[PDB]
Amino acid sequence: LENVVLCRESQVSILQSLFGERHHFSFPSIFIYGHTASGKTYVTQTLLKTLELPHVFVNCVECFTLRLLLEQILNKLNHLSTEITCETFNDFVRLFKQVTTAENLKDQTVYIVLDKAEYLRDMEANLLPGFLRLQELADRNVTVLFLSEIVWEKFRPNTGCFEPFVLYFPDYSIGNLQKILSHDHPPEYSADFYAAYINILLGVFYTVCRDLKELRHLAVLNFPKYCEPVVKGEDTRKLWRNIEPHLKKAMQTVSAHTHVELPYYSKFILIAAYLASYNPARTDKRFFNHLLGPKPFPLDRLLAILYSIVDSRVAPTANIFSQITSLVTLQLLTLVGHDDQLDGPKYKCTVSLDFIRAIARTVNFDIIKYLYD
Amino acid sequence: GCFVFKPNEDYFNPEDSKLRFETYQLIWQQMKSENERLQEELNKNLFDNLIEFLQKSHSGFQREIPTAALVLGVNVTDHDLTFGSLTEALQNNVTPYVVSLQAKDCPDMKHFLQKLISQLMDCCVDIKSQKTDPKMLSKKRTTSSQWQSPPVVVILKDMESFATKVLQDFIIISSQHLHEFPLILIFGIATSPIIIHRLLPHAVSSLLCIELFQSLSCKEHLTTVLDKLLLTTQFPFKINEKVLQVLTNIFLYHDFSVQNFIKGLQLSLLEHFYSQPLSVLCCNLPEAKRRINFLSNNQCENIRRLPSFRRYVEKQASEKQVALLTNERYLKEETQLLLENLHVYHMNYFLVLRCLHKFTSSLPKYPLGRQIRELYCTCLEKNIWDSEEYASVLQLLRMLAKDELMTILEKCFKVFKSYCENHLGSTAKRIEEFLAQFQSLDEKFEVLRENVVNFIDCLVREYLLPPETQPLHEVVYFSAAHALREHLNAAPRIALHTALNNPYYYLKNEANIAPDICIAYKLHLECSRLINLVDWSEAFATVVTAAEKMDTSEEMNEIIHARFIRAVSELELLGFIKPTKQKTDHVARLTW
Amino acid sequence: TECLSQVQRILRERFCRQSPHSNLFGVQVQYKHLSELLKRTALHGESNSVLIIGPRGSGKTMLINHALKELMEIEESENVLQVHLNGLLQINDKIALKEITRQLNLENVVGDKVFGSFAENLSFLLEALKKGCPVIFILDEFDLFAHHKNQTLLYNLFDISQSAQTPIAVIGLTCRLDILELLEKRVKSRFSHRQIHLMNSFGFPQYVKIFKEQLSLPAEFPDKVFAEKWNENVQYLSEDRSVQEVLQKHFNISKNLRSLHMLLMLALNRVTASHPFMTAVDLMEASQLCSMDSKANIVHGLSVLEICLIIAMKHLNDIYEEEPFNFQMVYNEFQKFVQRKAHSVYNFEKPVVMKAFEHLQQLELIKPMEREYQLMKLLLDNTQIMNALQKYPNCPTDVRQWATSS
Amino acid sequence: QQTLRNLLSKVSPSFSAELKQLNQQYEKLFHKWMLQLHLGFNIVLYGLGSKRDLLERFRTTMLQDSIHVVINGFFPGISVKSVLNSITEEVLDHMGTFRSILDQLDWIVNKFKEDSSLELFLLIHNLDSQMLRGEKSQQIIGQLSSLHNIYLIASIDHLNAPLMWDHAKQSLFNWLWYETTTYSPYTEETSYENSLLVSLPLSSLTHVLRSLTPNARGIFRLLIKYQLDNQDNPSYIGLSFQDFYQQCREAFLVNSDLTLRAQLTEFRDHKLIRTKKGTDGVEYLLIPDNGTLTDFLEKEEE
Ligand SMILES: Nc1ncnc2c1ncn2[C@@H]1O[C@H](COP(=O)(O)OP(=O)(O)OP(=O)(O)O)[C@@H](O)[C@H]1O
Ligand SMILES: Nc1ncnc2c1ncn2[C@@H]1O[C@H](COP(=O)(O)OP(=O)(O)OP(=O)(O)O)[C@@H](O)[C@H]1O
Repeated sequence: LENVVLCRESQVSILQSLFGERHHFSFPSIFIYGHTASGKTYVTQTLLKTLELPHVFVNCVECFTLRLLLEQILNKLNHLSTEITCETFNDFVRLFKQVTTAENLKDQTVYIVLDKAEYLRDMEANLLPGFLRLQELADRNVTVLFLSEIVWEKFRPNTGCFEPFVLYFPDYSIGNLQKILSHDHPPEYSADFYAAYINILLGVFYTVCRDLKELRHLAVLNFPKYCEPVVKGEDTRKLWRNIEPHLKKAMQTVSAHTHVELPYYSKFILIAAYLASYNPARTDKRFFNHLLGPKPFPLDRLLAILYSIVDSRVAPTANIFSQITSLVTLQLLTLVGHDDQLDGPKYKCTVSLDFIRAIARTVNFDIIKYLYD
Repeated sequence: GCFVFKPNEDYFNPEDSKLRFETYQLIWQQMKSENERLQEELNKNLFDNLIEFLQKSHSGFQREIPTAALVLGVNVTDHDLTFGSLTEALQNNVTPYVVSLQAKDCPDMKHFLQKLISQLMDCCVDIKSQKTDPKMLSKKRTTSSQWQSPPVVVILKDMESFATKVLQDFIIISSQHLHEFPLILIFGIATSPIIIHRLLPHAVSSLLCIELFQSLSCKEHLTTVLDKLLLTTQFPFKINEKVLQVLTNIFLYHDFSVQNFIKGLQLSLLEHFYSQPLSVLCCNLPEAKRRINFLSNNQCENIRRLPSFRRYVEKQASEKQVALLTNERYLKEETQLLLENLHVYHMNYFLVLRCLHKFTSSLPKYPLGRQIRELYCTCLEKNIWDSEEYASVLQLLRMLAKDELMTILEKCFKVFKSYCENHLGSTAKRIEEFLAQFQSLDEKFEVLRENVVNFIDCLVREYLLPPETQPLHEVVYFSAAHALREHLNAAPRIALHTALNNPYYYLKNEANIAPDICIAYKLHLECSRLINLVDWSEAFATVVTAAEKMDTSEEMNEIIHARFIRAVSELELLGFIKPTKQKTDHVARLTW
Repeated sequence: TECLSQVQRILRERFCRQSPHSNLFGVQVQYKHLSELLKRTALHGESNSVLIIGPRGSGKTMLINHALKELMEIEESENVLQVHLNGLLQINDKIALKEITRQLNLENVVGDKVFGSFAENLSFLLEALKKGCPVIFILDEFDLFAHHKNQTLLYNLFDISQSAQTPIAVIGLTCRLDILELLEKRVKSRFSHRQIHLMNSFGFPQYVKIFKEQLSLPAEFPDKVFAEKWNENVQYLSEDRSVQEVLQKHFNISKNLRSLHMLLMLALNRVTASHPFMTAVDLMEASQLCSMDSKANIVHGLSVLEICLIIAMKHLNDIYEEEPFNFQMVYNEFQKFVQRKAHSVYNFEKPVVMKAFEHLQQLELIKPMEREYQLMKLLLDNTQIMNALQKYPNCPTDVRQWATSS
Repeated sequence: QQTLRNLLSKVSPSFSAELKQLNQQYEKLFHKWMLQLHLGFNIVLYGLGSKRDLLERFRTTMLQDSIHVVINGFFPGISVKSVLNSITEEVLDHMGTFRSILDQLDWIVNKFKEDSSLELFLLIHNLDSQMLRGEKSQQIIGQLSSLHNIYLIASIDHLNAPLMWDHAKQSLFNWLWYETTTYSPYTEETSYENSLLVSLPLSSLTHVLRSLTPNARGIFRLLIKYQLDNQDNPSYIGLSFQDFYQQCREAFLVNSDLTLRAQLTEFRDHKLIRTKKGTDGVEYLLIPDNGTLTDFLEKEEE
């Protein structure tokens, strides 16, 4: 809540100017894209908190149906009663005229802030061009302030709409990522020294993730670990060269063991399903690139290679078929004919080769020259 | 076509049904109750670590959301029982706000939230004494303002069969505002924690706090329930080694579950109580002495005339044969001590079988039996000292004579020192007999000669094959393997192969008489590559032309074609030939 | 002062609310075609149903409300009971009937029986209105209206417009071109044809005049000296050839006359703090804040692991062309590039390389068409990536050598 | 079909005595089914010949007292909606809820836990067929039959018939598997399916039309119009899922991707939409003629 800017001042100021004072009209709709790191709700919430433009805030992650997205907008707006119910959209534009006729916001440009609008994209085809024209659909000094993860070019309805004014909130630059990744609040060191730690950590680490949230998390972990040998041992260079031996392994390490005990015929089932998925260009006849993935194959071929793999005392009982259905619910095999029938469709293999190697080796079987070579 | 008719108990069917059925209901209900307790005791080391972890991750709330991903086994058949026990333990020592989601009652998000708030509403309204999302938060804000604001936890039972869309949206909703409503979800991963990376993309997987728990790997679960349920002296109904071999095979090969095993033992006990008229006296020994003394005389002729007793007749003298043959009043006297000898053989059998289990589990590489299950198997399939496997133990046990063997003689002795007076009367007072051998363990030759007299006395005295050694053993033993196996686990793909290839039921048909349908399939697979229709109609017509002349042609072509089309709709219907669309016609060889 | 807040209040409304400014240019013959038709449908009982088509952002709603205001000014309020509909709100028939009930003041009589035949429904609405009488139907955004389940509030309006002969104009406002070909054949053969408008723009040297007549402070007087000062400044900016340079650049992307409102809207937002009379360079940066490249701002900000991955995907088009790839071929090309390189800074191990993919899927540069090694699709251009890799500020030399190799 | 079936049963099935005897072997095994079914098991019984008349003789000898919902599965009218509807009215003696399948499922579960000894048991002929099965469909039979007060008997005919039972779904109803053979030809299936020697007519489309939502009815209008409007183009190889998703979304008929995919797989059940994989790997959709597609939505709107 504290720092409104942390040097992103020009985008803040053009957005701050664009709102204007209360008694005159503003834009109908503003669309702000950017990366997920870039403060697109930190900047707009600490901008809107200062002037208290009387606003409603929503996430559309929360509202999975259309009725809740209208209900919370109307219910949060009338406080600035009972649940003022809207089943349909024309109910929202009807009840909107009564709600925004109060002295708090009769003249004031009400902002209906919509967050993470890419989840609104697949709500309906109605609601997005129905919300972009709200300044003259209901005519009550509104400005629907969008923000999103996604580019505007995909977001358009392909009929067209009121094209909103589009801002690009910039990504944080390198010296700006030195400054705004916690140059304020270092508790016990000098801010020179915490910036010296993170100025070393960041320049090494500015190639995997420029996300500010996780880098605040990683820095508030590996800074107190860096901190402890200074205040215990005692010179930034020496513990710079101590902190990078720990930083490489903490980079690499941010999945217990792959091996799962299975009943013995299910082991031989998915051994057979692997062996019929990964080299299967009618090479059944021989024994008895790889990179593209698993090729699908029918059930009767799997059953034939099952008979060749196992010792021959198998019978097709109800349990060996019921197990071969029950391997699919645990997502070790997949059906790729989605509805081709109950009769045996193509079942393609979906487990990685190391896991299959371990499953084959825990029952007496070395298979890699047998698998694709 | 589902026409309903409206209408507008002790029936079982000699073995007289009323005390038969109450004997059934007593034995099976007793076994099920002790089954559920010996489930809930083993899991206490697992989930009473869990109460510690959930207590620690709740109490430090003054950016994160805690998940404890259990790794339960591949058996989905008994995953309800561990979650019933875990719901009980978490409900008692932590909050009375515990809900569980099934992953079949919520395909998408509206059902998820509607079923979760209804389960939470009944769960809060009982122990205090709706499609909306933030009203759930208002429920937690109303319902628990106090008592350290207890954390409401959801139990996703299957992590796997959830779609990723609805689960991702719920985790971002719940992690968005857990200021009020602290939520600690515990999804039960069926495979291994690897797949929580697979089903959750990295943003939502970064949102949460993962701490994984093991679960009881399943072979040392069924060693406890096999060991406690049938290996004891206590339960009146034992089981044959072949029927047990059938039951424990379809555990360890196909199913890997324990609820199927207890269904298998349930079916064995039911079929035993149906089968034979001497099954009524499957009881403890005074309850046996209750109505051995009064009973119908034809069932006592059956207690004379079942084959193991007539072996006992074959080994005995004439002067008591002439009275014990027919008369009831002495036949009670000899059969009562025969049932006492049955209980005697069971009681001196199982204790030193457990002794031999400890003394053989101590060994390197363990050649006889891996575990306590299979020792029952090896001492009953072949005769044990006849077989090479106990020959291999006896060949092993000589030069193993060191302080490892003396130390584990001490340790095995200690665990059946607890079973010294838990046996509490042996049937030879074998506890203080073998303990009288086993009391010089504190004070290298003595381990060898003490070993010699101990295994020879033990194994040659009681450890032998139960049918021939003991008459009247039909009463406690139920044995029918391939009568039960087809009831429990059948094969229709082998039945159709047998009754379509060889439909010989009892006049000449084994290698042209009494099908229509086997004529159709057998003639289809006399031309064994693939087929077209008209020539197949002419070929079927040819072989039943042979049938007609081995007892006009145009009428015969009509009736042959009509019965052909009745046959070929079945041969499509039963999962063979699947119709070859848009061509002139053909049938496709779909099963070889 | 009085001037800055008054100019921004009076110019901002006609500027960005698309408020009714009285100057209308390019549309004089279409308007004049509309007025006598509206006067003879409104003044007399007969009902004719004109239809309007044009592009988005030009023409329609301004014309129909301007002609409506001028016709309302004539009396004998004439009792024309206008009923505004929109295509976006009233999606279905049941909402449409109660919406006509709402506009036409019907709930004095209760009418609380859903009737089966909806021609009796519409005839009842017009019937209780008629005994109580002209209506003018402005059916806006007709292209969403042409997706009814049964096309009732298309068709029954046309049948009543020929058959009931209560005074009616079904004035459709559309956006897509084929209003006839999309319309279903019983209605389109029934009564769709009354005389169809077509709407388009005009020439650039008059479009600079519509810039000046748009921007100039109106005949409304905030303070007449400040209007003379500022509209003279508008003309001085207008006669300068750099504003004419940026305005011709704006014509050849946008003939819209809505894009001009936004382009100038950012300019006037900049103006009131200092220099109230502004530069051509201020209109230049006002154009410049309106972006040209929506995807360079997405690709320019990405860290360089996503850069060498995205140019690996571009390289996956330049060998083994046109398949929707999976992860493994991307990993293979990235590894063959890093094994071409000597240094081991950028040989980042496999589980990190998935994190770049599941971040890059959220930008929808890559597309899903089995779970994490399948059939992923690239929707992009080479040349925007080739421009983006030189404008990357901390772009390393090895990914530059990757770009030059390609 | 009919003049082919006049000739059926003219003279001489070539054995009779062992067929009466092989069916007369199984009449001794019925009181076992009654006892085994009272304890909580469920009998599936498979076979090679017709055993549905055996189940009818079974219900005549031992089900004159109890409720039985004989669900045929061989004729194409029955899917599990009709099961739940008929069990709700004609067994519970009052109609139930109407909002969803899961609502009436949970509701029809709910009546049995409170009302002791109501003792209803259905029996199903031909539980595996083209219409009865399905993971939406078979689980409702499962979850319904898991209780103590419902005892289903089935018959599975297929060769791959226990492929639709994973372990969890198998433990809803405790199966034990009888073996039966009768050799009687399955006259009801072969009667009421089809005969090839003579596409789908108007009746089953009327039944699917009258058992579904009006929005699903609005959906197939769009699909049948895009099919009929391009019927004589041999390059039209069907709409994709995304084109159909946007053209169904613009007409407000459905909201999400998953709802349309579920509607597509339940309409892929009735064999009136066929998926085709092109060279993209994207599977386009085309259904099985043109003149029989004009008649419905000619008459569905005047
Ligand atoms: N300039 C800044 N100064 C301080 N903290 C910042 C700044 N920018 C971003 N943050 C961090 O980002 C958080 C706000 O996240 P942000 O505003 O990036 O969400 P968002 O952009 O709406 O997310 P998304 O784009 O994923 O919807 C703040 O809690 C803060 O931790
Ligand atoms: N000939 C013109 N005269 C005056 N203003 C015009 C003219 N052409 C376009 N405009 C302006 O362009 C915008 C057109 O808005 P209007 O809603 O009338 O048409 P539209 O936007 O194409 O309609 P829709 O909302 O269906 O797209 C308004 O700002 C209007 O002031």
